[PDB]
Amino acid sequence: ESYHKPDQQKLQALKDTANRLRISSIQATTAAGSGHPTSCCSAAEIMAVLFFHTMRYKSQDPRNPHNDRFVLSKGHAAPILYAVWAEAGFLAEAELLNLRKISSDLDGHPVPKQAFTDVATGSLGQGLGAACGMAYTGKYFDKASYRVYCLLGDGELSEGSVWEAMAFASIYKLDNLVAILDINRLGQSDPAPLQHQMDIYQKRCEAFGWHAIIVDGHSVEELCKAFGQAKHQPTAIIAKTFKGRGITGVEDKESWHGKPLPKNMAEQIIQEIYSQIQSKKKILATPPQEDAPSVDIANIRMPSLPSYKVGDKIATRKAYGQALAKLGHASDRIIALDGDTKNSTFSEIFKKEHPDRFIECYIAEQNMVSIAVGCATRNRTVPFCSTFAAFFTRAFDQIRMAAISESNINLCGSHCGVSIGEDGPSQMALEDLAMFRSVPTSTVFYPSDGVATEKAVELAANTKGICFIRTSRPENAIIYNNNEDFQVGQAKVVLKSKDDQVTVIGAGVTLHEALAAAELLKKEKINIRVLDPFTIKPLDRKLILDSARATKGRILTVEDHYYEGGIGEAVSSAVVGEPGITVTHLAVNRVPRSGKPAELLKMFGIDRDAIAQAVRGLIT
Amino acid sequence: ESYHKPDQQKLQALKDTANRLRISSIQATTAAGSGHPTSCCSAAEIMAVLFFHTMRYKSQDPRNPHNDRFVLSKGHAAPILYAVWAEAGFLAEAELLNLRKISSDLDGHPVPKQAFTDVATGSLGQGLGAACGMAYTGKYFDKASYRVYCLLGDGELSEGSVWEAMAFASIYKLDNLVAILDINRLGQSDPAPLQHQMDIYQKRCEAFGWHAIIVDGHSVEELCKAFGQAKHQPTAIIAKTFKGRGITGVEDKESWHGKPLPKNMAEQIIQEIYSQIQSKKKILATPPQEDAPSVDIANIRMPSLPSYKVGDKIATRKAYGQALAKLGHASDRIIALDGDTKNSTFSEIFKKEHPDRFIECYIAEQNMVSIAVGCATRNRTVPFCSTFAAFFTRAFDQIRMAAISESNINLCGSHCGVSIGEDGPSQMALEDLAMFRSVPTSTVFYPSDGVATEKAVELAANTKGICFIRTSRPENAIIYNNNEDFQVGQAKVVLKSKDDQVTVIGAGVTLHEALAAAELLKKEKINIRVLDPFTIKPLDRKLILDSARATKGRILTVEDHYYEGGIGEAVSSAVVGEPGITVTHLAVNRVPRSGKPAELLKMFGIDRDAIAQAVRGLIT
Ligand SMILES: Cc1ncc(Cc2c([C@H](O)CO)sc(CCOP(=O)(O)OP(=O)(O)O)c2C)c(N)n1
Ligand SMILES: Cc1ncc(Cc2c([C@H](O)CO)sc(CCOP(=O)(O)OP(=O)(O)O)c2C)c(N)n1
Ligand SMILES: [Ca+2]
Ligand SMILES: [Ca+2]
Ligand code: NA
Ligand code: NA
Repeated sequence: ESYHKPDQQKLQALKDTANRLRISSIQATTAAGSGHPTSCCSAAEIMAVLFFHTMRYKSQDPRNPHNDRFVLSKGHAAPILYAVWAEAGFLAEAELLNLRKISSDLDGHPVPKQAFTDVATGSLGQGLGAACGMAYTGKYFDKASYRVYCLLGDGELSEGSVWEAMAFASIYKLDNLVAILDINRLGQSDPAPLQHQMDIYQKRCEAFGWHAIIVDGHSVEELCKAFGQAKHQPTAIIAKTFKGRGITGVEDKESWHGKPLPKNMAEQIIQEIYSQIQSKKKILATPPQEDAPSVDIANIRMPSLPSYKVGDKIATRKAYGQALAKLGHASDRIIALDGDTKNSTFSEIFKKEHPDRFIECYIAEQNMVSIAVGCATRNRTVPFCSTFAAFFTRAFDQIRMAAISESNINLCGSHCGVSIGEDGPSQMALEDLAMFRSVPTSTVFYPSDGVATEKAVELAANTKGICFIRTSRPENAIIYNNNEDFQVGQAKVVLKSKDDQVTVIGAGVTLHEALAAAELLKKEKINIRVLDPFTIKPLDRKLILDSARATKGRILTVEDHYYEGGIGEAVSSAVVGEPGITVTHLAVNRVPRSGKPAELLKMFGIDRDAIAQAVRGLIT
Repeated sequence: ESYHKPDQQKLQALKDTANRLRISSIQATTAAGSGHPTSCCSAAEIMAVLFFHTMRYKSQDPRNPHNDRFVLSKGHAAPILYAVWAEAGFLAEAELLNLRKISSDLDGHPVPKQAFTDVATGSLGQGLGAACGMAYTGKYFDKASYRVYCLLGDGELSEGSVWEAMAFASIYKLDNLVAILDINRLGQSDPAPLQHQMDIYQKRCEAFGWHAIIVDGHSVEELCKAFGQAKHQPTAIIAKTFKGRGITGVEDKESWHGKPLPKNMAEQIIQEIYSQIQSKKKILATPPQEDAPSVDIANIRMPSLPSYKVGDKIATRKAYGQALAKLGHASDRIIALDGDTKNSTFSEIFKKEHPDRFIECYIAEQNMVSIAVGCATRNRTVPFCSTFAAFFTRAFDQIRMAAISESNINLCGSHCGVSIGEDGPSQMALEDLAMFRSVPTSTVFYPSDGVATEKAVELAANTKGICFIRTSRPENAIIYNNNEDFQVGQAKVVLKSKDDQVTVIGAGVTLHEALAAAELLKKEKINIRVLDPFTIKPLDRKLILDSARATKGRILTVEDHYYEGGIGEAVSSAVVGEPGITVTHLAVNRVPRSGKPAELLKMFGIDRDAIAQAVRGLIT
């Protein structure tokens, strides 16, 4: 469609709209007693032009799949986001004054309980990554006409994650993506490093492969024109603005970030801004081209049961790749992402079978998680991202925000624990159980064999929230029948007798070490019950306690993870106070080192001999 | 100090050295059966020229404070780092063959148990930030002549944290820092995005303010010359190389990352490389200018006791800023770092009193932690970095690697929990105790008032490892006398009696809500013991159990944190199986929302009324 070059009356209406947005931002933050009106005011023309000239969307159906997407990366400007959606007619105007109240959903930073918000923002530097996932989806998966617009602050651009997204967008030719940089010179507590050196912002964007246009960010005409031209590259509109634009005495001043105007001042300033507004008549939003395809919502099932064989040896990292590739034959919704580790995580198998649905994210875990979050918005895809579990610590804030965003993403982290051997601790995940258990919408799968891994992949695909699958490097035996039934929150007793002395809880390599310990102990006429949790979160407290009650109330938990936040603390928290129950915990007590896998399990006290000694100790 | 322009015999010796380094990297990785010889071989001329032409260091004293610093950011090239230290005469040549053995300290990636290693690397993209800390220290604190050199991979440059470091270096004019980029075209599992588009690497480095020089990375002469000119800017040596350089048939080939040569192949290739070496005579290292100052190692003590009075009200975040500024008057080694949040964390108090020792890191938490790690190397400074606790999740991998680096850094995270109120969950730390408790060298301080905060700052300054101080936004009353003695691992019973029915454990805001609950329960003739842990890690289990035994074995924990990995799980894990002890937990069960602080404590079940109700329920 052709650009509609606005006339002076449309330009004036956009100016009027921007000033209404300023007034509302001040009124709401003054009513709340907190917030960021100066951060809203530098963006007012940008917001007016995007919502009332450039973008195409259904004002009464913000989540419509055909709509252009807007991502407010500088989330603290939430009051102006609320104001535009009131201006567009979706949000009642009076509700704007209930900003930050416990009786309102117009919270401090945007959240998806708001229909007009796809991803929660408020941790700076993450919105552009989500926007890149939306734009990739639009161009390559939905193959639709919608565009994606993301507004960033200039302080925000100090976050490395933004530059990961900038590079992603140029690698993948996201010519449907626009980043608007609100270059208002000041951060929270000092000027932003580059201040108003517009040329350096242009050079950085261009060096990263973007088409970069410097504009007066308070000129509705310049904004209409810059947004009005599509490009063959991702486009950066580098807008020179002033913080607190339009607030006399505050515009371009320090010491005003996150400071509301006191009532008396707000009244004077609003009268001043209102005096500039020529008409009360509001501009109407313009709707989109309806060319986004239908998407299936049904549960996704593996095309057949697992085809392993009991006794065969396979590492759960390889079983994950096999299983993910298999699931991709069952549904076109499954997509896979990996950070230059596909040959190690075995996500390469999925890339070989379904290349159109694999996204190489390179060595940039923060962005990879944000891409996945963006791809999962509006349920357009079911993403599985993978790397070594250790490197998901690099993306903890993106995972944290993903839960705040009520996102449904799946993450598979390999190479857990000391059992990887010789690479040493930089590559060993020893805190990932602690990390993912602390994510409030998480489900944590720790499959112990190839069958359980395939079942975990299938279950995760159909489970809402942040699903984590912990895979392993050692080649352990298949212990489960292919037709064993698996469920979230259901553990398995893999070894039992009537005279069991202790219930030993292990997972991945430590389950197999526990089974080996059981054989050692049998020689000593000592039987142990062995339990595989399957999911660490939620934990099968009932089976754990029923097992303990059959083994003199004694539990021993053994894990290839640090002591804090892992399996043993999960078990202790579940059963503390239960009459006659005792818990012994074996875990890794300090930063490891290099050696062979079996050597390290011995050094760190979680191998078959350490388990057997613990058991012999306990019976006394 | 003048450049020594090498003669052809020196150049030939540098080539011979590079080829010896190649041979050793192959021998060691073939002996180990794992490792990254192709990643070593692209860097061999770079390593030869740095260690045997450019750098100034004491070969028998790698930690000497006057030495130039070298950071191997692409840590998986460890075997060539080990080779250069053998070439320099510090390491025995035979030990190189023990790479990755449990009997050796020549681990898979570099670690500070090696005298020649300052910071552990292995998680890509972090070395440059550590190097920036070293360089900032050298120019501004030590005010010494040493230079800092950091070798990066090209896939590694996809990490946003690298760009944060690049921007830091140019803001702070680190004209004593050199980044060497090993542009060998290939990542782990595919070509790096830019491959050999050298001009784009130059453009990106220049846009970020570096002097950028493109060289042939296999030309010892071009490397000598590029390293031999000092600049007024941080300098990037953009070296065009080939992965596996010198390994016939493997050079510039995919499918060889992290793959050792089989024995038969190693023997053939080593014979060919050896045929290229003209002399067995080794180059000697050259010592440095000894102008680094003496630094004092003594215990650091506050110049006076805290000057708070019982009953006064102060937020622990403000007490932190006051305490930090006070300690800075006590010791010259204290430095403060903050990520554009100084007005919120109150690190601005330190900046005002000791501006030369404050480092503004901008909105870039991952780099901030790496800067601190670098500043703490060789014990040159005692850093305290601060931001909101939620945003330390952005730096979890840097914190993880800091522990692998045996680093002594101090972290203060403010704005914990729902008690911050209206900003909402993006700003709320609810997983920070889980996170830091999983860091194996950590000490976790959770001060409940101003006095405890000042004592925590003092103790942290003198405590090794990763110290975390969790501060709070509500103003709560001072409950401790100024002369109260505090120690790591020692809790305090702040309310007790002979007829206590429950031991309630709270911290920060929830300690105060517990005291309020006790006044409430007094109406009901019900007495409760209240315990302040002070440190969450390590926990005073003795005092907690002694308390529980005086209160019918009953413990209730209440915390402004998620359930997993926090205070309640620490306590449960500590007492599980103790006869007669029960533990009940109150925490935050899901992603919160905006409201007034008191309304959120109420909504999420961790206020005085929730505590009292829980107590009543235990008594029945
Ligand atoms: C990763 C991360 N680190 C720190 C913060 C705290 C913070 C903010 C809170 O959302 C509201 O004050 S706003 C803010 C300053 C943002 O400055 P800019 O990006 O220049 O935006 P603005 O000038 O348009 O407000 C910080 C440092 C953050 N939100 N995220
Ligand atoms: C944050 C982070 N993400 C992923 C990895 C795994 C990894 C490595 C292991 O240390 C050794 O294989 S090396 C590696 C490839 C590095 O490629 P480059 O930076 O181009 O270096 P190189 O070509 O010089 O080897 C990856 C993806 C990593 N170490 N760190
Ligand atoms: Ca700004
Ligand atoms: Ca490379
Ligand atoms: Na899922
Ligand atoms: Na310390």
